[PDB]
Amino acid sequence: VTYFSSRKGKRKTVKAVIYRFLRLHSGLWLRRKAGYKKKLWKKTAARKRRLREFVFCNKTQSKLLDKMTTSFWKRRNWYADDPYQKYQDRTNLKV
Amino acid sequence: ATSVSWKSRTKYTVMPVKMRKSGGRNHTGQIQVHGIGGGHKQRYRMIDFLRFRPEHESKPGPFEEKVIAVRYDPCRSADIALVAGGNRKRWIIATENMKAGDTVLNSDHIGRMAVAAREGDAHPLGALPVGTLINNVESEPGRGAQYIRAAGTCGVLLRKVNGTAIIQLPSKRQMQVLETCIATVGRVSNVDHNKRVIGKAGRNRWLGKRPNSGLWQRKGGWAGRKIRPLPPMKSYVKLP
Amino acid sequence: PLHKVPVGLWKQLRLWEGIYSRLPRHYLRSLEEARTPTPVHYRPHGAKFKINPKNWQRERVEDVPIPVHYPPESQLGLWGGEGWVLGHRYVNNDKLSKRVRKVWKPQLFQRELYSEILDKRFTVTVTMRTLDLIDQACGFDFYILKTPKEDLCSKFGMDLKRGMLLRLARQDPQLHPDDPARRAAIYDRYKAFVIPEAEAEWVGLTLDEAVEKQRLLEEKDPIPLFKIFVEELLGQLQQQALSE
Amino acid sequence: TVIVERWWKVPLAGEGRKPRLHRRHRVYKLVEDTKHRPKDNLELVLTQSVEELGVRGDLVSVKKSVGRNRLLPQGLAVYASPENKKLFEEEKLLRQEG
Amino acid sequence: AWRRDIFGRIIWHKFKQWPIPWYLNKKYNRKRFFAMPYVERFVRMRIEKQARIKARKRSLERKKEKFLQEKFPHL
RNA sequence: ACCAAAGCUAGCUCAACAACAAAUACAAAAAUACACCAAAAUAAAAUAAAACAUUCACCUAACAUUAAAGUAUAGGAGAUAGAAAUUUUUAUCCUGACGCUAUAGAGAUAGUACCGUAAGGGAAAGAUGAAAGAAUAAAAGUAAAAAAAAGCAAA
RNA sequence: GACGAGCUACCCAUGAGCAGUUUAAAAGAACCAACUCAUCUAUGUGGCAAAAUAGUGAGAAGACUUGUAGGUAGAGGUGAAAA
RNA sequence: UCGCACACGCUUACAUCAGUAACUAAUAAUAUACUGAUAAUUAACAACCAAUAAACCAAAACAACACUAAAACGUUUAUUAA
RNA sequence: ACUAUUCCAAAAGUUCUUAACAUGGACUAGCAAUUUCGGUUGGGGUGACC
Ligand SMILES: [Mg+2]
Ligand SMILES: [Mg+2]
Ligand SMILES: [Mg+2]
Ligand SMILES: [Mg+2]
Ligand SMILES: [Mg+2]
Ligand SMILES: [Mg+2]
Ligand SMILES: [Mg+2]
Ligand SMILES: [Mg+2]
Ligand SMILES: [Mg+2]
Ligand SMILES: [Mg+2]
Ligand SMILES: [Mg+2]
Ligand SMILES: [Mg+2]
Ligand SMILES: [Mg+2]
Ligand SMILES: [Mg+2]
Ligand SMILES: [Mg+2]
Ligand SMILES: [Mg+2]
Ligand SMILES: [Mg+2]
Ligand SMILES: [Mg+2]
Ligand SMILES: [Mg+2]
Ligand SMILES: [Mg+2]
Ligand SMILES: [Mg+2]
Ligand SMILES: [Mg+2]
Ligand SMILES: [Mg+2]
Ligand SMILES: [Mg+2]
Ligand SMILES: [Mg+2]
Ligand SMILES: [Mg+2]
Ligand SMILES: [Mg+2]
Ligand SMILES: [Mg+2]
Ligand SMILES: [Mg+2]
Ligand SMILES: [Mg+2]
Repeated sequence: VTYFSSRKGKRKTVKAVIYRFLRLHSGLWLRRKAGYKKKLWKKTAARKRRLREFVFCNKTQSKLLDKMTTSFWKRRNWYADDPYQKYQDRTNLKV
Repeated sequence: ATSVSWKSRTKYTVMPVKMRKSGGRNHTGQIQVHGIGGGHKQRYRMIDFLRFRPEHESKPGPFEEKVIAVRYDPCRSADIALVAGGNRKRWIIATENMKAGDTVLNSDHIGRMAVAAREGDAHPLGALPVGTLINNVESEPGRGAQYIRAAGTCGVLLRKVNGTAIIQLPSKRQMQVLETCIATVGRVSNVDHNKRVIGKAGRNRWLGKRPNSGLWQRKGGWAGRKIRPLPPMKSYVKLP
Repeated sequence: PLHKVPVGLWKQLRLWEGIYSRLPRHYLRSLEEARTPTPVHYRPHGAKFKINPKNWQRERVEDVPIPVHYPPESQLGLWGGEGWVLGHRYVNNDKLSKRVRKVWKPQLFQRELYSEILDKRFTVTVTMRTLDLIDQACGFDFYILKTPKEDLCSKFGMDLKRGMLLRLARQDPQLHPDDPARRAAIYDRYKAFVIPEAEAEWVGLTLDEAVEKQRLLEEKDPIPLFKIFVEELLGQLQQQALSE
Repeated sequence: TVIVERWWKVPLAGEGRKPRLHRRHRVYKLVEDTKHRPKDNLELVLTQSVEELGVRGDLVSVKKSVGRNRLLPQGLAVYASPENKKLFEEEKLLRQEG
Repeated sequence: AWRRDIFGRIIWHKFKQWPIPWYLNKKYNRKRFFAMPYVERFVRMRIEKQARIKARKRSLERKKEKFLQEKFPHL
């Protein structure tokens, strides 16, 4: 992470985080499961199903991924047809 | 930084000219060739290697010259002879038995019956007999003598083809030369130069040779006894 | 502290003061504006807009010229506007391999060129490209008059241009002294290129040559004070004789 | 002539500001070479009769080797120039005339 | 004459009297009046150095005016 | 009681605005004899990548300022690097100081002493008064005033 | 990127020394001074000295010592190799 | 018992008169080396101080003559030289 | 990179050649560059293991 850039003096973003993850507006980060394209003929139907699925990251991670991302990716987004738009709000959460 | 060479002289003098030796260094003052220097101080004595050299530009004909003296030279391994005729004196390389009070003939003329030559004789290659013994052989006609100058060496005339002679150099490589090239007939002086013993290391520093390095090196692939098929004939005749 | 004006403009405000101010305007105007040199080594792509292969969006695409080097010998010949390309390369062309410093030198030839206007045969070092352009322009003299300053790159080319342009504007009788017919012919087909006289002699110069020529045109050894005093006294005497 | 390309994309300055160059913009791949290209034909017009090639007043296609070092220097041929082609429209229309 | 000498200064060159023309005089030939490219950098530095000694002389004369005026309640 | 101690100035920061004359490149400081002149080839690495090979901003240029944006993109797709299209900016005047006081602030009382063959390195210091055309006794260290069984030196 | 071969390594110029004694002899011969080296021991060790002094030693017309002045410069020079 | 000169190199440290409480001498006395004032080495020695043509193969070594390792060094004639 | 080598283009000419320079791309060597030399361990090495 670059905390102050050379030319603009701003705070840079790590792009390798932007390619594998997704930030919902609740703050949950959403990631693929490692090795899902890898050696399928070995694995059971069960394991294949477990691998195709998307999953959520623990607090320690979401926190870390947040530090590597600027304000622009924490933004509220309305896309036409957005699949995940139905998932971006949190409901019935009594902490 | 800089240097100036010692070899500037425009005119031919038989009086020995003072020479400045440079051990091993090029004009930028760096060692180029190792192991040279500190010799005994020597004067240089100019040699005329073009033996047929008409003295007065007007009259073309052949020379008759006389041997005044035979001296040692520090610069070369062979012995030098002082030869005069007309108003001219020259240092030429002496042939083996040449003595003071001698007569020498120089001609560029080629007759069909050839000639029988003494040692102090200089003739065009094509005018000599097929078996004869030569030295101070010239490469291209008018260029002067180059090959076979060293102490007690000789070339030999082999065959003649199309007005072009073939000679055998001391290394036994064969040389192709135009007939009009002048050569001297005989052996170079002081044939015993090869058998001289250098007694101590001292003689080496007298001849101006430095000791070798103390660095030890494995012999490389280059070392061993290689037996090569003899290098092919050198041809100084150019095609039309 | 600071500088009242930035340094890139120091080099410019050099011209606005002193003897440079007395140089002819046309010279200055020609020096300032630099038409961008015709691409030689790098290869341009015409369109201002491109379509990104991966991105699928129109992309504003610009052209950056490759820096080339002109050795001092090149300034003496005609190289067609080219020179040494200094750079680095990747061995094998895999970006993952070793990067290595490299210089591409242009190939030089010794050739002779014929001038109609200068009526001479020159021995010039030329490149292939030089002969190509000499070809496409249909004359050596055409090649020199039809080309801008940035494309020749040589002091020799521009002094060639200056020489023969001067010869055109003077209408010199020395060109083909005995044949008015060949004068007519030779001068006629270049008559497209005629420039006036005061312009022709300043066209090939370098700032040092300009400064020097200007210096020489401006040399006047100071008038004796005796002269000016005599003039003033005569003026006074004539005004006094006229008032009476 | 060597035609050359850069390995690394250069950023843009479009407002007329000059492009800002870095050291990584100095690696070059060699795209093309001019001297390894096949040669073209030189279109010329003959002022006289050349042995093999042509009769007086004819259009010839040579190669730059023969063309540049023989015809044009000796005054045998002139360039394809349109102004020089009108000359042989003239000579050709006055040829079949008389 | 006015000359630009080796060090890039501008100098007043007093002439001398020689028995022979300037292109034939050895010593006069190896005297260089002109500057080289690298001198351009040094040329800048003293322009800059001078500019400081001037700039901070001003700032002394300023202070002097103030002290005196607070030390001597004039008028 | 000695040794000492105290001054407030020399000047600095940062920022706005904009004595000739002669002598000199002979071995510089030597009036005077035959020549020659003059010249140019990418910045590299230290370091980041917890190693290190591709790669590593800033280091040349100007372009400024508010944004587009740390976005498009570029990257052993790692570390990191990073635009543009398109947008914003009212005049001068109006100079100063929550800047330093002699181990500070300039290296500067100086590029001097001195140290280097040489490129180069490079100090230390001043204090009475209107008038010298008037003559506080507070650091350590000591002195006034050697030391008397025993022991972290005191409680 | 500069600056260094006034020390030392090796060269290039131009100079200068070498008495006596022995031997037909200037013979990389003897003996032994000047001159050159540095063997061995003891002193010295913030020394008299950032390598000395006292004795004792090797060589001493030669691959000898030595003066003035040039030259080669660090990715290099020079080297009777001791990195 | 490393004495007098010159070369190189140092720069007034030298000379006369005066003063030395304290500075230099590794102490004193007094002073070639500290301080002040004043002077001083004088050219025949030494430095600076022509070119171009042409003849001239012939070692220094007490030099007869030689040795091998082949040896530094100029006269004279001609043309001009304030 | 350089110094050499051998080859193909280029360049000049022939109807296949290369005098000396001399550029592009290869090759084969010399001289030569840049960078590293894993870890556990009854100290490290050797042995063994990961
Ligand atoms: Mg020899
Ligand atoms: Mg040997
Ligand atoms: Mg050996
Ligand atoms: Mg913009
Ligand atoms: Mg690292
Ligand atoms: Mg670290
Ligand atoms: Mg490391
Ligand atoms: Mg860098
Ligand atoms: Mg201070
Ligand atoms: Mg000094
Ligand atoms: Mg006290
Ligand atoms: Mg007690
Ligand atoms: Mg030297
Ligand atoms: Mg020396
Ligand atoms: Mg003796
Ligand atoms: Mg002996
Ligand atoms: Mg004893
Ligand atoms: Mg002995
Ligand atoms: Mg003995
Ligand atoms: Mg030795
Ligand atoms: Mg060894
Ligand atoms: Mg060892
Ligand atoms: Mg003296
Ligand atoms: Mg004393
Ligand atoms: Mg690297
Ligand atoms: Mg290990
Ligand atoms: Mg270990
Ligand atoms: Mg163990
Ligand atoms: Mg243990
Ligand atoms: Mg093991």
